[PDB]
Amino acid sequence: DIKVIKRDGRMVTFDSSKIYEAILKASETITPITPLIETKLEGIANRVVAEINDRFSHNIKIYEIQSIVEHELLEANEYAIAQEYINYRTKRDFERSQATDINFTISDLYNTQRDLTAGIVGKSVGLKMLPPHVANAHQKGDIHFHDLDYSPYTPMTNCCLIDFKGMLANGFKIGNAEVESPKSIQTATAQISQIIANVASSQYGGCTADRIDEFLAPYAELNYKKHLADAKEWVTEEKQEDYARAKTRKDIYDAMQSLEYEINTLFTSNGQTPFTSLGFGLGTNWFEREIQKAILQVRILGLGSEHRTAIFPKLIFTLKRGLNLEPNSPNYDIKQLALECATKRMYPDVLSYDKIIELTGSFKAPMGCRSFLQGWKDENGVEVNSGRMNLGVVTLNLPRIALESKGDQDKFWEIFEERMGIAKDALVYRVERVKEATPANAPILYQYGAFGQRLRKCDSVDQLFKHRRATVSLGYIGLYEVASVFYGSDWETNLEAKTFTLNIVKAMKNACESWSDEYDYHFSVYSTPSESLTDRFCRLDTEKFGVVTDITDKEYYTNSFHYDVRKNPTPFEKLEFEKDYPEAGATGGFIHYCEYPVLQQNPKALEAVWDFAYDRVGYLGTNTPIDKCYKCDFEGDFTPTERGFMCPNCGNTDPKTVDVVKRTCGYLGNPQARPMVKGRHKEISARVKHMNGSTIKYG
Amino acid sequence: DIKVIKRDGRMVTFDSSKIYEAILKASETITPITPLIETKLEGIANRVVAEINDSHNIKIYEIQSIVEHELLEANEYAIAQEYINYRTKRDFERSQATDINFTISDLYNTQRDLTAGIVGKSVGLKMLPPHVANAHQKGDIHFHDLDYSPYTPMTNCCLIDFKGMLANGFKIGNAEVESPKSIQTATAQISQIIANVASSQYGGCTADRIDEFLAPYAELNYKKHLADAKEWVTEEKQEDYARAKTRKDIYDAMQSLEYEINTLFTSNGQTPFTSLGFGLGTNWFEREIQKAILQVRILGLGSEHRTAIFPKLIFTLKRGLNLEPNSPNYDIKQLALECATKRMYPDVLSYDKIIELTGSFKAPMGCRSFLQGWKDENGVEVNSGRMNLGVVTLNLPRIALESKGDQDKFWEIFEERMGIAKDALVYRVERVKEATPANAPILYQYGAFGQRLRKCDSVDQLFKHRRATVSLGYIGLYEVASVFYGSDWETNLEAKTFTLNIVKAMKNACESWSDEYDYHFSVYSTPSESLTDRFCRLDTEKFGVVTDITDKEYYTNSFHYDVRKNPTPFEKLEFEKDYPEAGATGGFIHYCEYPVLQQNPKALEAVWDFAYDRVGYLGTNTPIDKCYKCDFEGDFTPTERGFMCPNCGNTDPKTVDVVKRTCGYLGNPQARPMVKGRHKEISARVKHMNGSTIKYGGK
Ligand SMILES: Nc1ncnc2c1ncn2[C@@H]1O[C@H](COP(=O)(O)OP(=O)(O)OP(=O)(O)O)[C@@H](O)[C@H]1O
Ligand SMILES: Nc1ncnc2c1ncn2[C@@H]1O[C@H](COP(=O)(O)OP(=O)(O)OP(=O)(O)O)[C@@H](O)[C@H]1O
Ligand SMILES: Nc1ncnc2c1ncn2[C@@H]1O[C@H](COP(=O)(O)OP(=O)(O)OP(=O)(O)O)[C@@H](O)[C@H]1O
Ligand SMILES: Nc1ncnc2c1ncn2[C@@H]1O[C@H](COP(=O)(O)OP(=O)(O)OP(=O)(O)O)[C@@H](O)[C@H]1O
Ligand SMILES: Cc1cn([C@H]2C[C@H](O)[C@@H](COP(=O)(O)OP(=O)(O)OP(=O)(O)O)O2)c(=O)[nH]c1=O
Ligand SMILES: Cc1cn([C@H]2C[C@H](O)[C@@H](COP(=O)(O)OP(=O)(O)OP(=O)(O)O)O2)c(=O)[nH]c1=O
Ligand SMILES: [Mg+2]
Ligand SMILES: [Mg+2]
Ligand SMILES: [Mg+2]
Ligand SMILES: [Mg+2]
Ligand SMILES: [Zn+2]
Repeated sequence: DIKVIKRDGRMVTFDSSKIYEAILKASETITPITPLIETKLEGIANRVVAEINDRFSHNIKIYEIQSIVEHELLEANEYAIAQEYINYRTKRDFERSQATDINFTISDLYNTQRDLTAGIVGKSVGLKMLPPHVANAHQKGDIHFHDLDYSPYTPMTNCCLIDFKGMLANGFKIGNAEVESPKSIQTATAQISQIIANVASSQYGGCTADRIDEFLAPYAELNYKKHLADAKEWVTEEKQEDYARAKTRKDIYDAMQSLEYEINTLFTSNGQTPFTSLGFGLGTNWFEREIQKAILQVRILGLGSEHRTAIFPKLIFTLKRGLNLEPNSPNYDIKQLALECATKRMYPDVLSYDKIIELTGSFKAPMGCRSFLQGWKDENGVEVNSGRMNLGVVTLNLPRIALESKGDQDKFWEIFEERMGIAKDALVYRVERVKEATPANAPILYQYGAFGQRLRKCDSVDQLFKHRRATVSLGYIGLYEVASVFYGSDWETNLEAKTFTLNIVKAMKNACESWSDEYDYHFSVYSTPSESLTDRFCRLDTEKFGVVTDITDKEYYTNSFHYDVRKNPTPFEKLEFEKDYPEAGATGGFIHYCEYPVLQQNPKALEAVWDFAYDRVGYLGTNTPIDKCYKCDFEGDFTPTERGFMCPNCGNTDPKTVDVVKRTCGYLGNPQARPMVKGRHKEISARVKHMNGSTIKYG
Repeated sequence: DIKVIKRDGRMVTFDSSKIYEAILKASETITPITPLIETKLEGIANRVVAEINDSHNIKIYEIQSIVEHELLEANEYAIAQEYINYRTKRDFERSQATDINFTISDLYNTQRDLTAGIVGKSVGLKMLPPHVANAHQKGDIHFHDLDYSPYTPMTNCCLIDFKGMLANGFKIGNAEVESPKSIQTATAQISQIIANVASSQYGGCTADRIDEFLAPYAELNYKKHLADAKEWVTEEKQEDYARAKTRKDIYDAMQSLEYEINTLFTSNGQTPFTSLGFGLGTNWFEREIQKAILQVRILGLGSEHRTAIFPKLIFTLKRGLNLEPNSPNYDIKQLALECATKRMYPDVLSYDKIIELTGSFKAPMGCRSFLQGWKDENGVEVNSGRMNLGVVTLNLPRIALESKGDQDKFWEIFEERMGIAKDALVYRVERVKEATPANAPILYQYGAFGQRLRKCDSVDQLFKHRRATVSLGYIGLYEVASVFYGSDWETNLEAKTFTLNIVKAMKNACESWSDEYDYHFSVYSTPSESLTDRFCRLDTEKFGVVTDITDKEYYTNSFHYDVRKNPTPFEKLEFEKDYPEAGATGGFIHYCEYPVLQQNPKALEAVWDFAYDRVGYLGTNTPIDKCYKCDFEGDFTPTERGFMCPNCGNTDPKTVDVVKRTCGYLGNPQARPMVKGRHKEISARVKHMNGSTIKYGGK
């Protein structure tokens, strides 16, 4: 009946076990278990709760709780405990409040240090600006806020899928100069790259060009018409048209080449390359087919004189039955080319047109690392898919919720509901803070139709995202460790644990549905990728809960809901087992990786896996061993070590001569020039092949 | 011969006047000036110096203690305690510079650029040697761009060896790319190269003789077109066709470059300063490239044909090539003249005058920073591939005010400040030498500075033997001349001898320093980035209003003629030709304002020809403003903080186009309004040839 107000302000519940555990840790800090002490501590714990429910009756602040516990335990003739209690209190408070911009950092790039310092000062200011309880929980790692380096210090926006059709149809303004529709395809891709540059400068997330072929076809047609007019002017009467064709094809290639190099040599205010993506696969006429062929060709040819594989843009390849799925369909050549590209380089992904439409709500290329949106017919009734955004994400700790329960389901749900309360508060604060961005502040995104509509300076920014137009995502991770700590390491054979995971995901989805219906903004459960947050998550978890079996001894946390990477099942059963996790209602973001051996000579196996996977689950990623050592000339996979990689034959590790690329985030990266955290390193080292076969290509 | 160590590190000579002045000033704040009181203070100061002379190397804290004790013995409390409190107030303000600075329309990327700048400035001020730090903060000198340096070992500007990169290939981001095969790829490579260079140096960037090194790639493109037309067109017009096609291609390539400069936004968020130099076209391809660049500049940017504020265009005039009407390049100069009267750019550079002034001809880097003739160990002259290392500006007008109309003490204090500046230069170059090539591999170990280095080797080997340069700046020759020899000193000859003596002493000091430290130090005329604002504000606060010195709330830039009176351009040039030839060689430019020169560029041609033999660098300031609401061309009336059309009055940047030359690069005030230290000087700029400044009214 009584309720407790907290240092933060959350009307948390009241219990008697937590105080006991607190005194036990306090006593163990210096004194050993000492069964006498261990047993006597129950006595003064019960004395403390007796004091609180006899003296106070309704609303207790933390202040009096602290005073009562110290006053009562002092008389236990146990000064070696009270002093340590106050010691821990003061040391924490000092360490928590010693998080100001006075932080000292007294072989890397130059702009990266400046942006690192800017991010540090932004983090300090933001943590000083956040609401109390959410900030406290983030500091203890109960929930992981996202991108403190940019938000909420500034009204940033996470990731938006640009509407290039509106740009290239109506024109826009960049820097000092406005632009009119392009008159060719080379200029078209050039200004597409420029828009990518400016948008990525004015945000902190992804940049996805959806259905590039469909909106790039008319400009290729314009180029072909111009070339045909020139041919009529000069070329002979017998073979004009062919000329155009051939020349047009070359132009297409040229244009795409520019793109493949323009956004590869592009660094924002952050020294890190912005995360981008391209999508294609809905081509009917000749021009779209040629543009897809050109994109795949420039990808497979590689970059540089050393034929090094490319990292960006992210490439997807939508697959639609009756268009590019079967040998009879008039696109099998495009699928063959894309499949060869897949077996040679770790790209592209696939989009199951029919099943993604059925499950997600419509057909929308993965905006950013993995966040899919939701269908949204507009005011006029026409569905709009280009111009949406994502106001933010934030990870909510599942495994700590599980492991704090200590083998009880009933406690799990109440801690879950409380966390969700904190997550709701954080979500509301983030969207409200974003809602305070003047359009004139960043005209590239608002004032000139980046999000699909053009708004005057005097207008506000709510009109762009209201009525479930924008999305805010809430995130989860660890499903496997939750199920393992609750039902044992090997739980996939049984069904009760799987129903447990399905039920908890369903509860999350229902909570997001209620929130979305209440606040009018769309809220979706979203499988947050582990770029480097998994290392901080694991480190805080092992600092708080020690070392436990199979949950933390791996120094990393299994991303989202994927199978345990230590296990090696066939891909078929992997998709069969995972097909229901996002189907149940977790469609916010998903990515299924099936591990291969080197199939450059046998990409037919990859083809079979992709086909079978059409009806099971939409997204699909491929991990083929494609690294290479330039000095000794070797291709295949590299044996991981302790804090890097090395080629099994020699051992050269200098990135100047060895190209290794691993699917570290949802987007792959180079673990040689940008040494990531220890956790991702260990997790990559643990990944186990998922299809038996040869790996080494040429020693 | 008594030595006193100053507060920080200076061993300045001792005097008794400053002691009186200090006591008099300490009396002024409360006690009003009266002959009795000032005579009392003089007696006290005489007592103080008597006590001082009552072993010869005294500290400063001792002097402060002495003055406190004697002022107390003078049986007056107000002045002494006020002096002490002024000392505490200043010291608290001297220490108030800490990251804690709270900065709690301003586009997203900026705010963090500004915060990083303030943090770097605070760290650098706390880092650099003490005495020059005090000199800088007190306004004695100005250290340039304290935000970027010496927090990071940056560099000012350079002539990137575009020839070396485009010949032997280079690595950018993740791709090691070899030489191009077409002019479009060549200019795309140039744009990417400069974009990635600008993220590794604070100051400007430039490329010289662009056509001269771009000719072979134009030839390659023409060869490819001819080969492809060998079988695809009739035998008679084949060659002709190629020509036409190649011409258009060249235009296209250059077009791309222009826009690819406008869309550059580094971590600073302000477009990097960038200059292009050409004019040595001999064969057909270089002529075509020059024509293309001039055409793409006159045609403007965007559908609104708004002028390009960037990049800088420098056109070199050579006798016997593009000067006489019979010369083989007069049409190129006609296009250049039309471009110069329709838009601000380009500027000029006489071959003979420049090669005589600074050894060997080379386009300036940055705003106006020039170089000196250099030869390497192999006796081969090279200009592209050498770099600057930043400037620090002196303050002549402060010295003039401190002289109190006395010539003899002026040179003593000037020598003192000169030594301070030497210490500053030495520290800056030493700090730069502490960098490592791996910091910015593009800028150092991939040809951007000429020689290609290795990781294991340092960078000093790229700077010794007077290859790099460390320029030292000056400002306000007119200010000191006006303070000394009256306001109207132009007709007088003695004052001219005096100011040229200042420049000569500066040159001699620079020459001695260069001979000693093995790095080419040079005199320099500082571009008014922000120096006018800060210098004028500090001088007005300290020395108060002075007629024709600070009442204009602006400081005359370098040696330039007075901006408040209008002589004929020919006589301006004949008066100004003495300054750079006398030794002011490190950087210069001669502004020459004209009315609307449309429908008659003959006056512009005449002044250019007249300025060939006299000076090296000259710029034109014809009014080019335009307003779109009422369709007006001409000039805009300055106002308290901006500009507007004299007919209607609209002033927003979205519909007006006002451009006025500041610090070399044009810049548009409506986009980014400069501080009110320059805006009061551009308003004070007076047309320098009679004629209408309007071109067309609207309604
Ligand atoms: N559920 C609970 N209700 C009330 N008091 C509790 C509960 N759990 C622990 N306590 C008591 O709260 C005391 C305060 O812990 P602490 O000093 O961290 O304060 P706090 O308000 O919890 O601050 P924080 O949120 O930063 O942890 C503990 O020493 C313990 O005795
Ligand atoms: N060595 C120790 N380790 C853990 N806790 C200790 C130790 N020594 C004393 N303590 C006390 O036990 C408390 C346990 O931490 P905490 O504040 O998180 O607990 P709680 O308040 O019950 O948790 P919550 O804040 O989530 O309600 C410390 O805040 C401190 O008061
Ligand atoms: N030329 C001089 N030589 C010696 N003492 C001087 C001279 N000029 C002024 N002083 C005395 O030095 C005293 C100390 O001045 P102040 O408190 O500014 O210290 P400082 O060493 O000059 O520091 P800073 O260099 O930062 O101004 C003055 O009050 C004045 O009496
Ligand atoms: N109102 C006032 N204005 C100026 N100086 C004052 C005032 N009141 C007291 N003073 C004293 O007079 C000093 C004059 O400035 P400062 O100390 O820089 O003189 P200085 O030592 O002669 O110059 P420098 O440090 O450049 O050699 C102040 O630092 C302070 O000690
Ligand atoms: C090269 C380039 C062009 N543009 C813009 C400028 C124009 O508004 C626009 C259309 O450019 P283009 O398609 O080049 O059109 P154009 O009018 O020059 O005609 P042509 O077909 O003869 O070339 O693209 C950019 O915005 N950025 C760039 O980098
Ligand atoms: C388009 C582009 C190319 N490049 C580089 C890649 C290559 O190393 C180099 C030459 O490009 P290209 O001359 O286009 O090379 P290519 O092999 O495609 O030949 P062709 O044009 O005859 O089909 O330019 C950049 O560095 N940046 C760019 O934006
Ligand atoms: Mg607590
Ligand atoms: Mg090519
Ligand atoms: Mg002083
Ligand atoms: Mg064009
Ligand atoms: Zn090897």
